[PDB]
Amino acid sequence: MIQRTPKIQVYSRHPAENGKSNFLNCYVSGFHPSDIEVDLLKNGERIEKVEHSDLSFSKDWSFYLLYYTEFTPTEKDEYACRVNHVTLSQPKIVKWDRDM
Amino acid sequence: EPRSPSHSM
Amino acid sequence: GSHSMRYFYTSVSRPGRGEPRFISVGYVDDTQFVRFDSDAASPREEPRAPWIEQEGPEYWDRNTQIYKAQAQTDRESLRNLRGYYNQSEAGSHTLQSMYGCDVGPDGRLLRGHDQYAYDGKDYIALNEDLRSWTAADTAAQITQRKWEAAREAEQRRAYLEGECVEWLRRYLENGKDKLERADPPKTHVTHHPISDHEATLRCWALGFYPAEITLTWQRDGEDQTQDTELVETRPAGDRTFQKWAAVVVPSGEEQRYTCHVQHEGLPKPLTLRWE
Ligand SMILES: [Cl-]
Ligand code: NA
Repeated sequence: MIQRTPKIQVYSRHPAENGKSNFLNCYVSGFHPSDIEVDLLKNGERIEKVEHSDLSFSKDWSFYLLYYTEFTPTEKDEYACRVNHVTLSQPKIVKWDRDM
Repeated sequence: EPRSPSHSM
Repeated sequence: GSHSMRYFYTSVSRPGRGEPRFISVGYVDDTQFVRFDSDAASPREEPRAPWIEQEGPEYWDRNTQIYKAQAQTDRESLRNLRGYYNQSEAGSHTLQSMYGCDVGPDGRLLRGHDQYAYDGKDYIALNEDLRSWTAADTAAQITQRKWEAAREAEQRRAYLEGECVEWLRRYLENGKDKLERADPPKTHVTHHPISDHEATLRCWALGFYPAEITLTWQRDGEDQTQDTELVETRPAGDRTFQKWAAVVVPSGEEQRYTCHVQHEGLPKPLTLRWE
């Protein structure tokens, strides 16, 4: 059975501006099978209201999902995306960097 | 619009 | 322009926990416009783009019944496949389906697609001739002989040449500028010192549609292929895409670098620099 490890990018919908409402995104892609757990974290804590795009896939059959939440970035607030998948021996955490 | 259901595999 | 319509189904078995979960999504080019999920409270086809909302109740009702039936068919296929591969009846497996049409500017069919993967591997696919199959293995040859006898290719061809072409034409008429006119990227260059001797130039493309784009850095007009960090194109979440390309340069030499952007939405290829 094919297993493919997810790629992860974490980023904002619009360039971040402290105090201005935005969307925080965690794009997971290139994975198989489709079962996956993705959490957005604020200062290490799970963010409760998170939505995701409908399961779709690329021409190589690998899946992709966008997980997202409305947020207002600040100087101090730290954000990350935590992903669990059968291919990962532990949860993969990718921090948000407003310059990437 | 989607295609009508296939026969099973 | 040229356009395409695609439907993507994913069925995942969960023996002991009930019938497989079936999800479908439909796309015109890079825009998703419908979804169905068998685990929803009251499963029905739902709109995912504004321009499809205008389709009448018959449309939604017909499509919903088709997905419900296909889910049951996929459940049968998953049972058949685990049998063909002599697999445990306890485990979870995935059946994915992808089909649709590519049309040229005149709206005529250029190429039809109808193909399937089992646990992430190509299983069977309708050939470009729309009348014959390619099977990946002797399991898939069982499917092939079954489908040959049932004249499945004929049924596929009829859809791909007919309803697929005609409905894509309709969506393009109703989506108008959203589907027909490319949205160029908003571009800018940022600069991030690493040390007294090195800095990163990052070239950004934001809010573009469709997803296809090229970003390159040049030094004195020569591509810096081996030294560019390039992220995979990613959805902004509002139907547009993002991408960036970065290069690390000696401090004081930033002026030799330009970023080059090619996108269908741009009048002409853009040259950017740090400014
Ligand atoms: Cl990232
Ligand atoms: Na894991």
